Amino acid sequence: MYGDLGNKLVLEAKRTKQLYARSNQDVNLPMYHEDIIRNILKEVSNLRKNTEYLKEQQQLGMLDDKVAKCQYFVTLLCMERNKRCLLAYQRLRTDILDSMAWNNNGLDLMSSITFSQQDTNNLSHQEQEYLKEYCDLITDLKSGDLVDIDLSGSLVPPSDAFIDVRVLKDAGEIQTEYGVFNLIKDSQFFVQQSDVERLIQQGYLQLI
Amino acid sequence: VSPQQDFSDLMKSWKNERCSPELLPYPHQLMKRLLNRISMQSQLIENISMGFLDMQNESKLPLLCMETELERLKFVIRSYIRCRLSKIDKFSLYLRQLNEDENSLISLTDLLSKDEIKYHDTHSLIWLKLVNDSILKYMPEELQAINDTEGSVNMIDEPDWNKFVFIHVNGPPDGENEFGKPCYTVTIPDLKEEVELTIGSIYVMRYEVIRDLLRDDKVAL
Amino acid sequence: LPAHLQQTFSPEEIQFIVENEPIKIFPRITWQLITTDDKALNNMVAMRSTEVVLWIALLLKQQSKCSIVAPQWLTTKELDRKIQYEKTHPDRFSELPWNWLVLARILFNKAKDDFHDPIHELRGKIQDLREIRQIKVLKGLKYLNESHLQLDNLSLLEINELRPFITEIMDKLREIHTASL
Amino acid sequence: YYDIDDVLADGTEFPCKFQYDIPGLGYNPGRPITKNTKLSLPLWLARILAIVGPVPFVELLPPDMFSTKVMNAIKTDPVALDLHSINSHFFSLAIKWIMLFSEKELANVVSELLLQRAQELNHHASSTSTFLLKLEEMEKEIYKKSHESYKDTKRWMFK
Amino acid sequence: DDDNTEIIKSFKNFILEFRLDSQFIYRDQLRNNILVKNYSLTVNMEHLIGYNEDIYKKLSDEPSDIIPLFETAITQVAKRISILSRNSLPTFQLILNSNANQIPLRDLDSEHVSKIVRLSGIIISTSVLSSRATYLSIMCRNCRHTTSITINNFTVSLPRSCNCGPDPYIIIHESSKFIDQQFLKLQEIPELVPVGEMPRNLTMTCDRYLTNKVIPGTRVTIVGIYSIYNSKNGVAIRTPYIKILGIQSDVETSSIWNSVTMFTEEEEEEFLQLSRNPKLYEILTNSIAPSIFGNEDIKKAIVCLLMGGSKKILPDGMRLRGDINVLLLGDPGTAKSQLLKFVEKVSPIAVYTSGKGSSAAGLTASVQRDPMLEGGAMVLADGGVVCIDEFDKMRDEDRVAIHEAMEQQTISIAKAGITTVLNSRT
Repeated sequence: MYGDLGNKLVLEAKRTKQLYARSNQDVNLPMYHEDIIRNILKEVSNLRKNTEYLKEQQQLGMLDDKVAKCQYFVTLLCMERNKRCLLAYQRLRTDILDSMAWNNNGLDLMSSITFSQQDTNNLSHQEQEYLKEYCDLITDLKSGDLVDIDLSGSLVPPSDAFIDVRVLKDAGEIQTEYGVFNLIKDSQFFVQQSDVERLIQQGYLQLI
Repeated sequence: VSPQQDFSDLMKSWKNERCSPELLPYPHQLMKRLLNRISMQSQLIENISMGFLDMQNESKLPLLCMETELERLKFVIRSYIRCRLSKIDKFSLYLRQLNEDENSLISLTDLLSKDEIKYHDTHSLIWLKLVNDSILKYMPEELQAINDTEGSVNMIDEPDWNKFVFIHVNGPPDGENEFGKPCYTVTIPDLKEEVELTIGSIYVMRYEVIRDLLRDDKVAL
Repeated sequence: LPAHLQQTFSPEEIQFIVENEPIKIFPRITWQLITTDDKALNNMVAMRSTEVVLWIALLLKQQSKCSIVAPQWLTTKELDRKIQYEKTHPDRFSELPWNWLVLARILFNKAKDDFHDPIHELRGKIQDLREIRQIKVLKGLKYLNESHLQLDNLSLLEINELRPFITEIMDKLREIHTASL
Repeated sequence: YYDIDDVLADGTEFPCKFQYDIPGLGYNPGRPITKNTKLSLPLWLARILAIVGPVPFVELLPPDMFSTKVMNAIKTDPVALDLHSINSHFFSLAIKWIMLFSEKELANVVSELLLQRAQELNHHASSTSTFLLKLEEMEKEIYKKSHESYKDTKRWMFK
Repeated sequence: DDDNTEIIKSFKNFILEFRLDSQFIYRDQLRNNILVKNYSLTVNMEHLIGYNEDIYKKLSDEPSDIIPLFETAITQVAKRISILSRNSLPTFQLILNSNANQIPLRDLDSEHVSKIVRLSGIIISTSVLSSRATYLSIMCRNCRHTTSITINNFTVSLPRSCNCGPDPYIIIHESSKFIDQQFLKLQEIPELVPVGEMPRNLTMTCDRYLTNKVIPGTRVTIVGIYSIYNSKNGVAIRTPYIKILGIQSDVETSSIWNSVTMFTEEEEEEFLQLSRNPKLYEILTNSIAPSIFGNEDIKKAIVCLLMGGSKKILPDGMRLRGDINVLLLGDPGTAKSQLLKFVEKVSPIAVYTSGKGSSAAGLTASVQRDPMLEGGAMVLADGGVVCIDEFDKMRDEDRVAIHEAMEQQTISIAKAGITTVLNSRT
């Protein structure tokens, strides 16, 4: 009853791992809960308020009682508990997030971060600032190499090395890089793994 | 110094990396001569591909071969570093505590890449900055610092040296460490008596007992 | 962020690895190329065997410009001595190329017409040697203790399939026991 | 720690009675809590109250889950025993309580139970039925990981 | 019996060498079946007839003399797979489901007797399990001959030879291995071909791993042999039954019925996606009566009914209940009597009984004795929804039972030597 709201919150955190697990991974997190954590923050503010109040009270009334220690001990733990929840949730949220910023940006010619992450505005803007700052953070890693990378792509090794891509209602032709593949619905291109990696992440290509 | 050897060591590093529970030294001496080498052949193949059209009013094979090869090896390191950056993402705090302490070897220019160090500090920074305007406002006075309380704990974890890793024992015999009956190495676990180790057979154990064998590359993972 | 798997290798990645092993070939052909790690070759002579890395043999086999040799250990008459030697030492896993599963998948997709008596035989043999060996692993897995195991000679694929399991419940098992002293 | 299983593991209630009186009850209008009151506490706070004192603040009365009836029943047929009903956390939990009370006796017991489940879980690692329903959450997670390695290695086996 | 060796060699060669490109479907069907401890195999006839036409030529000729040589043939294979040496391993049941040509129930008349017949009908009720025997030891009353009889399938008298006589052989039940049996009884589907007459029902014996595979009332398609048993009731007049190998329910039908407390992940996913709807309540209230027009208060009330409520076990033994009750009372054209059919459909476990109880079914918990709990609305419906009509027209004695039940959820029966208090959470 004392610290249990955090147990319920992480209990809810678990569900998103369930949705990232088997899964299938489309992202589409329901929302970031600002309300329930606001409840948590009001509860914890309550706590630390009574804490400094009693911290004033030992200075006068309690007179360093053996019992007093407990309040600064036990209730202190509760602060930690909320923290233990609040970060555990939060890191989970960054884990479901940064990976998404990894596997797709997105990808050639990134060329900008847009239309991605169906959560969009529904997810908190505090995370989105972190996010845009994070893909800005990875742009520098993109700028050190000189591989070339394409780090974002090709998690799965090339074979061999030409494939066949079947158009999937995409228009097209937007293939400007390397060559004008001239995208055309209902058209399969007997194209090398090279531009396939880049174009498959977008949603144009279908069968590898 | 041979290319093939740098590659075998690249693969070796890659496997040892994805296996072990924790981070390994950043091998710049090699990885940089490969980061120069690929910049060379990627320019070279585009040059020979462009010069090829001049004899055209034959065989695309060595070009296709070459290019496929380059796709393979440009995959390898990209897995490597895309992995290490993850372990940095998990160990950022631990590494920080490892940096503030004197002993023994901190990040420097060695333990992490000159590229990786940026990733580390910036990620760390923007992470602290995220959690700062998110849940610490509203900031507990004892919890101001991110570090051990202790308990529980936090992180600290996870330099976990006891985790199990499949290991396959390989290395040149002098006939150093071979005590018989078959061969090297010791072993001497702290909790248990030696097995000890046989070289033609893979033996799963803790990462800590074998870390020195790992350093010597006397056992593959 | 590797996502999957991540601690264990991917089934594909172990083929990505094994294709780095060299094996002999029979080139139909009679530039350069230096490539990087190959070291080979002077122009390959037709009707002459030579040693090259795998992924290139496979590559040149798709174009059917080269005929891969069968490994001396891949034969049914050869496998017979191996299952015979395996039934009779229920404890040890015998002697394995260590890639044999993955070469058994790879060389059968394309090269199949090159083998002498490939049909309905060897696949029957290795699907078997990949049976009794697997159950022998599950019955050798009861003896689990920390920290030791002899997995002796065992395929890379066989390692990779059961890895998360063993190296997880070893990390629940050894975890109480180290910590209870 | 950050993983959800641990922070959820600390959420579980234990029957721990107070060694001492503590006015300023945070649970209601006592105001103090009379000595030797039996109050259920989650593990997170109760964990260091048994250490800090040279007499500790709490007795640590053994949880109903660890009742010697249970630790006996798990020595018969673990494979048919239902863990998911009792807590459901066991290994995530029991691992803490074995260190907290420093009990040796049951190590040898649970160290056995977890082999006996697993010699069964390599059996459902091959490609459920009812059984998957009675695993402990964390154990269950390991089942995902194994089943996925196998499934993926089979899907690689052919085309 | 070198011929049986010749047949079984062909069955082994059919299991070990069969290739669908390139996995061996059967051989792995086997392993993946022994590990879960299923001890069964499902052959797909099309693969069979693809492999050899011959063995299917004989298997559609004299099935009941062959199929057990196929059982022993496959269990002799699991000996070389599941274990290795140099126990005990029951001889697996094979379940073969295949397309062929559907032979409707009315069209079964002789002539195909002992020839495998695929067909389709709605199961009426499932008979209570009883064991047949598989392997039983036998000792003589006099010379004490110890005989282990392997009884096979598919009645069989005991051997009289080691005065002695006439039949001095006792069944040792301490060592005898037993299997199970079911007895489905299936009424052919109402669409075809009832005409003007009541549809016939052929009695079927499921066994081993097909037993309890099917909830009564679900459409199925049985395969099995067709055969006849005696059962004195002349002359001679032997009566027809269908042995089943093996049963396959219609699409899907697993999950439902057969819906356990567990489910797949993506269902949690899409549920938790539905919990995020602002109109969620309001869209649900539109789901119930697509056909029924208006009556919105009722329409919502059903919703709040199905979802249960606060349930409290708090000490003392008193427990408060959920969830509520609903009265639709009013003149006809209210569609309430149809609406109930709907709730009956939606609710996870539901029993529509308009009575008085009907027809054979009593309305309440009732003690009846086994000639060698009788059932009712409440008991069979426990832990969920019960639908009642003509609620004013119900009998007195059980009316008492109801009005005592609905509040405390428990019916209490003091009749004769059983005083039990049994639960209705309905």
